[PDB]
Amino acid sequence: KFPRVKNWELGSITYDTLCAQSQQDGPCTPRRCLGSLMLPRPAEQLLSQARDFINQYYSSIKRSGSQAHEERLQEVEAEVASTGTYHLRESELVFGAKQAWRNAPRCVGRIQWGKLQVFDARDCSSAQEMFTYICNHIKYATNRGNLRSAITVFPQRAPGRGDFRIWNSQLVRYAGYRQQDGSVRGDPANVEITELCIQHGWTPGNGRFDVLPLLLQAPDEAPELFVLPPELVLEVPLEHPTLEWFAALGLRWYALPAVSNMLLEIGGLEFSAAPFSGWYMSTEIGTRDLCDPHRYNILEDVAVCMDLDTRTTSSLWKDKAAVEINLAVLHSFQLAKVTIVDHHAATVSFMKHLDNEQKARGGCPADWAWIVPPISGSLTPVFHQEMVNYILSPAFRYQPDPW
Amino acid sequence: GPKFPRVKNWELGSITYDTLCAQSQQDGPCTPRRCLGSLMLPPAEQLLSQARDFINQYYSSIKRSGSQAHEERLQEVEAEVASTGTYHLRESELVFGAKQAWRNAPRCVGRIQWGKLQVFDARDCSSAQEMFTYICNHIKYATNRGNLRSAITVFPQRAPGRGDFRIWNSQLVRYAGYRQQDGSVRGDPANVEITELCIQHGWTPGNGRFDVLPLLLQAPDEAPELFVLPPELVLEVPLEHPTLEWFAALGLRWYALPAVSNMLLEIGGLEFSAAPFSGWYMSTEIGTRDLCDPHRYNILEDVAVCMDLDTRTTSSLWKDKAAVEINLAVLHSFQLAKVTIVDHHAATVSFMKHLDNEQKARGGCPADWAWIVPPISGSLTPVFHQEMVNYILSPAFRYQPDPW
Ligand code: HEM
Ligand code: HEM
Ligand SMILES: Cc1cc(N)nc(CCc2cncc(CCc3cc(C)cc(N)n3)c2)c1
Ligand SMILES: Cc1cc(N)nc(CCc2cncc(CCc3cc(C)cc(N)n3)c2)c1
Ligand SMILES: C[C@H](O)[C@H](O)[C@H]1CNc2nc(N)[nH]c(=O)c2N1
Ligand SMILES: C[C@H](O)[C@H](O)[C@H]1CNc2nc(N)[nH]c(=O)c2N1
Ligand SMILES: [Zn+2]
Repeated sequence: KFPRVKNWELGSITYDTLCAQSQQDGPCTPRRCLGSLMLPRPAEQLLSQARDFINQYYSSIKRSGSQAHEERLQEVEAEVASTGTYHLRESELVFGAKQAWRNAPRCVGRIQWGKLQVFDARDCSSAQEMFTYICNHIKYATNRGNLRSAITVFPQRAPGRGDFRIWNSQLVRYAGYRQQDGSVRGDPANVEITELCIQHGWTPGNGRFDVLPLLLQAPDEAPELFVLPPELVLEVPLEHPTLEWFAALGLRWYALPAVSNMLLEIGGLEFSAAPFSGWYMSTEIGTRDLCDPHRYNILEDVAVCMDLDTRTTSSLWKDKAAVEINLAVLHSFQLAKVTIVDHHAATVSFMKHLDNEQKARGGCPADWAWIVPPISGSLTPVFHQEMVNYILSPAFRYQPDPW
Repeated sequence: GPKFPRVKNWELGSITYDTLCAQSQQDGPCTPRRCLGSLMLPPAEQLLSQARDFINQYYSSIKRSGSQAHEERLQEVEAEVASTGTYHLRESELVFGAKQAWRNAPRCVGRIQWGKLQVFDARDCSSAQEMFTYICNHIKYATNRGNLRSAITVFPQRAPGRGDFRIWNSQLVRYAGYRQQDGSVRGDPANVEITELCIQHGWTPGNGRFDVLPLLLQAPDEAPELFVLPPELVLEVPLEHPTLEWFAALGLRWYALPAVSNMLLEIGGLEFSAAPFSGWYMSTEIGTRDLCDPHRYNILEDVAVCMDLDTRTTSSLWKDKAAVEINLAVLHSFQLAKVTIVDHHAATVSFMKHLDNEQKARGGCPADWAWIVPPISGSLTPVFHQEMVNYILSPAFRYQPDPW
């Protein structure tokens, strides 16, 4: 009736009771599981999400049933009944943002969930103001390499007027320039956004590591272009502890992983621009960004520099080079004194988070395929851990690209 | 778009729609409210409709649907059930059904080979001694001195109130695990229980790290009987590393033949409780899981110490570096010994080819993403980037409760 969840390394068992709090359907049915798919394919409804949320908030501060709790529910009813919508109090927004992170099933970093700096940017009325808020977020989160989790929340969606949006999917990414011969210079994942930036009048570089500008959009306005001050964008040159030639590859990556395309939903309210940042787990850079064939795709280059036999899969040249590239990321971040976490440390801390959440809430939604690192899966404890995936609210959700 | 799941490959950008899932007559463990895809575990009217379905599959596969022979086989099946409560497969129906069960297996990455399976028919078997002879024959044929061949042997089906044929071992070839005075295990900790059952049934145990277990074989309504595999039948590979000379000194080894013996083969509602099957290894199975799982041989630290790695800190990636080398030792050693093996790059490339064959042949392919993606270097292989749809099609292999 409630799922049994087993750890196959330790033989331990728990039952997930939290999943019964889910109000929103995922993509699976009893006929077929779609858990590996990356994306999904009135006033009465909003009123009940708002009440549930408010009840969640008062219970978190152990004031369920208090005067303040009753009056806050009344304010919400009154506001929705007159206007079709309502507004959160700053402390509620702060609580809601932390829960959305807590509830995010694809995030291996959730042991940190209670430590989140929340910037209230709901008094934003222009793309220019958005830029200032974003620059302040970056500065704060970066903190000369001693990275601090942060979210900045721009004004909620409103009925029949356009959304505040950040067109970039990350606050910091590298340009991808489609070339004469159909190869790509830079990050092939960012060709389409790079082309939007130029079409909105950016003067592009021609390097492999050109930091993109921001396209910021205030309601029903053309997006506006803003170049990030280069001193705000902390970057780490990549070199290798023992392989002296690695540095000559001229590789580098940015310190700050900052998501800017997801929608933050709290209490039925939607925040279409609400960028958030933490710190990197080294496999995102070392394995995916640098080694994916449709990304920087450097594996063969590295393996050749290591003089490995590239002619056959069975020499395991790919595996060997992937490991050295990940080590080089860790070492370089450590050398530059910029916060990073390796995939062993991160998954061990995630296991601890599972245990905390089990006692706190009776379960924890997790997407096994996202939680298990892209190299050395079974070498980490999360591989051997069964997981239950489901949608709780508050939530981060994916949304359509604004163009 | 089409009212079927849309399946995307994120490396190549290509899209397909799975229409095959519409054929699934059995529910998995997911609902709209929660995904349970990462969990390792989960009479006349019913039988007849399963039987009719399988026979339609058989006649379809030989392109004779609606044919006079098709309707006659249907009538024959219902009459058998009508008068006996059960029915029996023709020989070519069994060959087809066994290959289809393998084809349908969502967790098997080796399915490009599905059409090439030697089906040994052992539905005449009537004793544990005879099961032993059949199993020994299978092992000999399958191993083929290192040039391995996929094979399954099918013992008589489950029958109305009569005991099952069962092999108690989960695999035909496994190593003993001996519970020690100090609570540790010598050999394979996975196999403590089966090791301890073999002893209770009179096996004289060894005390190595790599002692091949005897077989505990159960004919209908008898206690299981014990059979020692003659050692010259069990091909093993000593492990060495191509450049690390000390690796051979560790005395590690593995057996050639991966042979599952505890799974139930279901075909048209008929249940084959003993139907052991075998192929050849993918190298990560041995080098990553068998040798490096913490709860298995657990050799990662020993190998990292030999490699002189910093095992005191996670960020040295000592675990990753040791695992790679062990995996390389597995591949090198099987290649040297001329024993068929496939690495995880070549296996996953071949499974991508299989997905495209099946897209055209049947409109989809049930696959379990967590099982298909290898346990090291996942995203370096093409399957990591491929969305997959998982559902139960029959014929099927299914897990069964241990007989004890
Ligand atoms: C503090 C350090 C953090 C670490 C080490 C971390 C780790 C990760 C990793 C490795 C992923 C998978 C990323 C990928 O493969 O693309 C991820 C996903 C995610 N994390 Fe975190 N995280 C951190 C902080 C945060 C914060 C502050 C938030 C929000 C406040 C957050 C929310 C999310 C969400 C919503 C996803 C999924 C994004 C998507 O579906 O594309 N995480 N996390
Ligand atoms: C020809 C070479 C083959 C290769 C390389 C191969 C590969 C694999 C691998 C790597 C696994 C996962 C095992 C694990 O993680 O423990 C597996 C599972 C499986 N394979 Fe294959 N396979 C082959 C042949 C076969 C054959 C001949 C059959 C049956 C006729 C089969 C049916 C299955 C089934 C039913 C599973 C799931 C086992 C379970 O759930 O415990 N495969 N295969
Ligand atoms: C199709 C699709 C769906 C989906 N939900 N996400 C994506 C891309 C996800 C993605 C890509 N690059 C980068 C990130 C950033 C992930 C990230 C975020 C944070 C806050 C910390 C951290 N260590 N890592 C996320 C694609
Ligand atoms: C709880 C549980 C459930 C389940 N369905 N399977 C298992 C064990 C699966 C398992 C473990 N070791 C070994 C194998 C053999 C897998 C195997 C089988 C064949 C035929 C070829 C090949 N390369 N590999 C299978 C455990
Ligand atoms: C198809 C598959 O779901 C897709 O490649 C997923 C797999 N696991 C992942 N895991 C993480 N953390 N990030 C990813 O982008 C993906 N991609
Ligand atoms: C918890 C999780 O489902 C479990 O550990 C799975 C993950 N993927 C696997 N994949 C394969 N091929 N074999 C396995 O035993 C497992 N174990
Ligand atoms: Zn599912």
